Amino acid sequence: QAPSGAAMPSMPFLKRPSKLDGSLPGGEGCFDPLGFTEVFSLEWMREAEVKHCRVAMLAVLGVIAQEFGTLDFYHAQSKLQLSPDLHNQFVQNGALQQVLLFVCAWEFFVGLPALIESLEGRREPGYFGFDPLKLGGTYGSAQWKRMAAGELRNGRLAMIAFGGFFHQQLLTKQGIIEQLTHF
Amino acid sequence: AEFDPLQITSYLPISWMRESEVKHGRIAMLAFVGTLAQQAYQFPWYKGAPTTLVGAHDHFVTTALAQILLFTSAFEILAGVPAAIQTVRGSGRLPGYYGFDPLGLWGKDEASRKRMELAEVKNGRLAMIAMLALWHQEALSGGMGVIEQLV
Amino acid sequence: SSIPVIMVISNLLALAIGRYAIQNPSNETPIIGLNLAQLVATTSFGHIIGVATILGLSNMGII
Amino acid sequence: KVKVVVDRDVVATSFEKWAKPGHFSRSLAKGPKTTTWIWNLHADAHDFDSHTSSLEEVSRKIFSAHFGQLAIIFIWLSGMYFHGARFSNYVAWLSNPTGIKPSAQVVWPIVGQQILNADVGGGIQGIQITSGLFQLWRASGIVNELQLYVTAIGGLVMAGLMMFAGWFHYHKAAPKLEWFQNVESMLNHHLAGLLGLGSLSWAGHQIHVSLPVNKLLDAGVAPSSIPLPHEFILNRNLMAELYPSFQQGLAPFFTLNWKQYSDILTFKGGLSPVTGGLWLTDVAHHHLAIAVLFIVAGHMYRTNWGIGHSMKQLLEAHKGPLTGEGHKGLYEVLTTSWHANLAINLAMLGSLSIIVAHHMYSMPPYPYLATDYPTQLSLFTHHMWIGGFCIVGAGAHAAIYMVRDYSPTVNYNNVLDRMIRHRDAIISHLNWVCIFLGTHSFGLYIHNDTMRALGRAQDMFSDTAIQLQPVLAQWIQQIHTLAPGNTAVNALATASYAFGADTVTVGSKIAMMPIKLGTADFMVHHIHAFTIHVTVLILLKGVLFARNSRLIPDKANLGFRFPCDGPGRGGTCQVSAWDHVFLGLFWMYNALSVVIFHFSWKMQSDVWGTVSSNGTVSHITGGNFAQSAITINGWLRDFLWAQASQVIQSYGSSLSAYGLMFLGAHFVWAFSLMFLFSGRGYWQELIESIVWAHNKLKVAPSIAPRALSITQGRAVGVAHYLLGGIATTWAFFLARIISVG
Amino acid sequence: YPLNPAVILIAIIGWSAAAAVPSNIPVLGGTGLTQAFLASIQRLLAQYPTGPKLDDPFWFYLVVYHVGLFALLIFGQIGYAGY
Amino acid sequence: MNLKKYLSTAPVVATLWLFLTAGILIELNRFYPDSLFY
Ligand code: CLA
Ligand code: CLA
Ligand code: CLA
Ligand code: CLA
Ligand SMILES: CC1=C(C/C=C(\C)CCC[C@H](C)CCC[C@H](C)CCCC(C)C)C(=O)c2ccccc2C1=O
Ligand code: SF4
Repeated sequence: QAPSGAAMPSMPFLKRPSKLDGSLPGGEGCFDPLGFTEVFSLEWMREAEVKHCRVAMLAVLGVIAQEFGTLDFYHAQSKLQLSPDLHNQFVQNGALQQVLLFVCAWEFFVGLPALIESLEGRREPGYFGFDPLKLGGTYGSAQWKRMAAGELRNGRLAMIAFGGFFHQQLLTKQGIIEQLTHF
Repeated sequence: AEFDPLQITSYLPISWMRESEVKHGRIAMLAFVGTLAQQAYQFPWYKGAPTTLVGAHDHFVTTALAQILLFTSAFEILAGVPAAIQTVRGSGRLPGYYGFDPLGLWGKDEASRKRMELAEVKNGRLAMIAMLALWHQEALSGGMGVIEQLV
Repeated sequence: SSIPVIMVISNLLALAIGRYAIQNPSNETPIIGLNLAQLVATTSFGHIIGVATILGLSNMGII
Repeated sequence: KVKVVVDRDVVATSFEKWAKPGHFSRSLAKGPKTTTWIWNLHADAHDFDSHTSSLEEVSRKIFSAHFGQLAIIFIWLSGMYFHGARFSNYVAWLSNPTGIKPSAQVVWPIVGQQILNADVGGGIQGIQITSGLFQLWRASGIVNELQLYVTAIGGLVMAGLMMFAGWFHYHKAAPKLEWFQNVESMLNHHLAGLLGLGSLSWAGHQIHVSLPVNKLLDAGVAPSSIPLPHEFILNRNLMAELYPSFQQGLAPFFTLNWKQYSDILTFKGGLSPVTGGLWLTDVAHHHLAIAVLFIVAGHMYRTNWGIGHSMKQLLEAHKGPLTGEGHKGLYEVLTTSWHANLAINLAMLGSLSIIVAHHMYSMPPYPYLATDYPTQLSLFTHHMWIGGFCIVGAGAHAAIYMVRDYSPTVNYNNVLDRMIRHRDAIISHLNWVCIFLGTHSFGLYIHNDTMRALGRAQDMFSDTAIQLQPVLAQWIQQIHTLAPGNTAVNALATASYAFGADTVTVGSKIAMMPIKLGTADFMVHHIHAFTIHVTVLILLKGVLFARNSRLIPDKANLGFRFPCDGPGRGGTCQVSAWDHVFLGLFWMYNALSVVIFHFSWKMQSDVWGTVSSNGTVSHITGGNFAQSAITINGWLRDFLWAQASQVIQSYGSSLSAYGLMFLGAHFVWAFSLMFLFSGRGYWQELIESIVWAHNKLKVAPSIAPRALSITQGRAVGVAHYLLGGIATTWAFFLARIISVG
Repeated sequence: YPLNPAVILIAIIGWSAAAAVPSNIPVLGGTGLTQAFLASIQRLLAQYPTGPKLDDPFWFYLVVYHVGLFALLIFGQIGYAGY
Repeated sequence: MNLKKYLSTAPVVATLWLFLTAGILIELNRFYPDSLFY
């Protein structure tokens, strides 16, 4: 039966959001049931999603990499990477103090100018034109869209995955790899 | 409406009511075969469960039904709420339609579809009546099973 | 035993009161002759009257 | 009939108008040529019915501005919870409520201000708080900083949601005028939905969280050892141990066997001997009974289903032979004027704040509130001031209604019209009553000062000479003392120990005891009657003569707020309704100052203090009220002079901020007199000479300096007078009571 | 205004009969309000010079009677005058 | 550009400049406390 006009591909019973037309790389579904895009800037939301994607992806890989092996001079007492115990240690070491400085530097001198450009409509959200190896191709190609769609799908998975990582480690008090091996 | 002596359709819109009836029916239909299933067969994970509508509920309230509530509530918040609000406001969606038909069991044309649509509701209503009866019977038989009810 | 009896009477009286009390009754209902909105209104009044009477007689050691 | 109808995307979200100061006004949008413009921008910013003639556009601004107010309240509440969580001795205070001083403000070490970090106990140094937050949080069952943190975060999320909703209902989905005019619907929802379900859901918290947590705290269980609130909900056996009725569950509710909940829902009256607070089983039952009342009350008004009352029909029905057309028109008045509604709503909310002040000291609702004298004094005083300001506001908006919104067509031979038609009779009689009350109330003090000064103590109005016993108040105290088991058969104890019966102590400190009324109490009550009648005279005169008098027959044309109609007709300074509000503020300040002084002294003299092992009551000021409070000299000497000792000796102590604020507040008060006693003509001429000097050095501004408007001079004057006067008392009170209490 | 002083005749008998219902027990007796109030004046006019104290329940029987009588007679005026 | 015009309005620039000024004076008294002379 379906609704009268254009229906949301991801949820065929709900009407398609006005702004989400299915054209965006990782937005074929036009998935916005709660209707955030109806009230909020899409360029803002897209910048946030892609930012969260990239932070989450590094963080999920970071946990796995740090679990397998940590550096010697960083005397890591906790084997739980998403514990308060470990976080607190590398705040006191000044390791997280250092990366906070350059993250804050990036966000103020790059991220905030980049966001403002996107709100004015002079930048695609997430674009810093960073492709040294050219594993995307020309900016706006079918290859670029496949990688852009790939970035979000990998990022969205990492975002959720990091939820699983943190919460499971908080109950079990075991490593993510340690949990997989032992039940 | 054909049978509406109280004239509830005069106060709440039929689209909303027919969403509720079909929603209730689908819950009642899974609940009826669910009660026969759990009273017949038990999973290896639980083993020592009551297998009684009241007892099984009270047993699985903190764990299994809490998880069911969480993911059932999730669906209602994301799909159920915008669906129900869009129907009454006038989206043109049939009440009950969540576009769930992996197979081709609905039918073709209109006659066969509306028969299958009527079939769902009347199967829903009978399962709805059934589930009320099973609680009354289990309550006033000293916690007797649905199959154990037949002497 | 006395609780259901008083409650049915209080609901039936509120229903009878309702036919005269409510401005423009329905008279398009088989037996009661009130619409659903008015039935809920009268039964609501019958509940308040019923609960209050029951608690009145319970406090006086009559039921 | 009752329907949701909104306009969509009605106002674009742009910073354009932020960069255009005074965009909202046709007069201001052109920008400044003089400094008067800068003041006008601020004075007019929220006068929405001056910006536009559209009632719809006014209504939509109001609704959205209201969300702004709730957002700010949520930031403030969140702040209070976060300061509790992060910078307080609350957790330590739970383990020693009588010994530890509540503190939730820590100052930074800079320029020696860390002296203000007082030795409050509970392993912190900070400012002692008097807001009663700890007593509130203890009553709510909060035992740890996580619960306070999560409430603070919750508060910020509610602040965010209020901001979104304010933005949303102005810019995206603005309701139409006909939405706002659904007064019947609004009242059903606010009665049943806001107050009814608020009280029902709060009663829920009390029965499930407050009751079990406080029962275990009162038994002396360590707050860390108390089960978390959800354990009382999950494990019913835990709850059944504390309140056995929880064995029977909800079966006794649906079956009307309500006596089974006698453990959780009580009518004990009086106070906990442990905490000196109201029994939480009384409070839970109160909130259940109120909830039902409000849910039932909110079924009164007709909406979409025929049943219910037309408020129009109700008003028009209440017509008698002495009052013409009666309440005809008032439905139209109250559905077409925001100011009319704000007038009523401020009168009642203000009057409510005052009732709250009286009820909260006398029936101390929170555990360890009664014997936290700083909190008791602070809460009474605070809620008195908020009440006073609101009542004067009611006068302002009643008068704004009369100037801007009143029509003779709507109000034709109705109670409002008929009041205007005998304003001379009303104001002449109230004037008379003010002179009668003033002479026979204040005159008794002056008589007494004179007789005492002349060595004629036997000629005084006093308990030991010419007695003025408040026999009616004394008689009512007796009736309320005799109530339990008699006219309140199921009440175990008095509503309040203020009326009679026992002295409640927590440790050695008096929570509450009978407040005996004598000649001093009779006299000060007639001062209160006096100061309230005069305030009413000023504000009511403002309303009834807002539109015209024999002096100014066209006053409505000059508006609500205007300085005068010139020096002619003998001089017409301060004829405007606004100027009546201005004068009303001073009298409200006068009236309420005497109320909070009456409170402070009476409580210190006759209520608050210590009870020894022998069981002899020693009050803070040792019963000096009865013989000292019957002369002005006694108020000057035994109250102001004697009790100011703490604030003026505060330098070099943790209370030194009160000493500084005491002087600072005196300064601001005195500074106010410059504005109140002078006129802008002097100031504009002075500025001319100063402007000359700037012109000489080629540094005169293009925005020409102006003296404040005549009205702004008055506004600045009364604002500094009130700020200075109130802040002086604040510093006096807090220094006094934190020291001796 | 029709007046009709017979409003006062109904106001007395109407309130007095309604107030003469038997109550529970305390600071009243169980007889009623009127039976207590008419008993209170009997033992007070017996000592005609020396009036009542604040402790005496006569003052309560006075107020609750009169605040009930004034209520019943004021609502008596509106009824007869405005049918 | 309109937001920057707003941030250039008298009360915003006064607030920010006096905040900065207060910060400098506060921080000077934090690091050089009790300076009664040069
Ligand atoms: C974490 C931040 C984040 C943000 C800012 C976005 C933002 C966006 N998403 Mg993405 N998305 C995310 C995470 C996020 N997403 C994750 C983890 C997944 C995997 C499920 C997706 C899967 C997804 C799909 C398939 C699509 C989008 C699309 C979009 C765009 C339009 C919809 C929208 O406005 O969402 C706004 C989202 C937020 C403001 C974040 C959610 C905030 C809520 C309040 C969090 C808590 C809710 C609740 C408690 C969750 C649990 C409930 C229950 C299920 C247990 C917008 C740019 C659409 C698009 O056009 O892509 C280009 C689209 O088709 N998203
Ligand atoms: C988030 C971005 C945003 C933007 C860009 C706009 C933009 C606009 N708003 Mg909207 N609005 C918003 C959010 C926003 N609004 C929110 C969150 C609300 C709910 C409060 C509203 C409710 C609203 C109303 C009711 C009105 C507008 C109006 C307007 C227009 C004029 C605003 C102006 O001059 O304000 C500049 C004003 C300020 C920056 C002052 C804001 C004061 C805030 C709210 C409170 C301050 C806190 C506290 C009192 C501070 C005390 C500090 C101490 C020193 C004393 C402009 C198109 C007005 C209009 O006329 O449109 C046609 C109008 O009447 N808005
Ligand atoms: C149950 C229905 C309901 C409730 C709870 C309210 C509550 C409120 N309305 Mg009213 N309103 C209603 C129906 C309701 N309204 C209807 C039908 C109309 C049209 C006839 C109006 C028209 C109206 C106007 C024109 C105005 C209000 C305003 C208000 C606020 C008054 C100030 C106050 O007391 O803050 C108390 C604050 C709180 C209790 C905290 C915030 C509560 C939020 C809004 C949610 C509450 C309801 C929600 C269902 C709670 C969920 C519970 C959760 C456990 C699931 C208050 C929040 C005034 C206002 O301030 O608007 C912003 C205002 O100007 N209302
Ligand atoms: C101590 C300061 C002071 C005093 C004594 C007064 C006195 C009065 N004010 Mg004023 N008022 C004051 C400060 C004061 N005000 C200030 C600072 C403001 C600016 C905000 C005002 C603004 C103001 C307004 C707007 C109004 C008043 C009104 C009143 C009158 C109230 C009625 C009344 O009680 O009259 C009786 C007189 C007194 C209580 C004063 C002393 C009485 C003595 C003790 C008894 C009589 C003595 C005897 C006759 C003397 C004979 C001696 C002689 C032979 C030598 C009263 C005359 C109101 C009014 O006029 O009401 C009708 C009124 O509307 N005042
Ligand atoms: C003192 C006085 C004045 C003079 C006061 C004036 C003109 C107000 C003074 C303005 C103050 C000082 C603010 C101006 C400051 C500028 C905005 C510059 C700020 C600079 C930095 C702090 C940002 C009147 O104009 C007046 C009018 C009517 C009755 C009584 C009086 C009255 O008593
Ligand atoms: S003194 Fe001032 S207020 Fe009075 S008439 Fe003259 S201008 Fe008007």
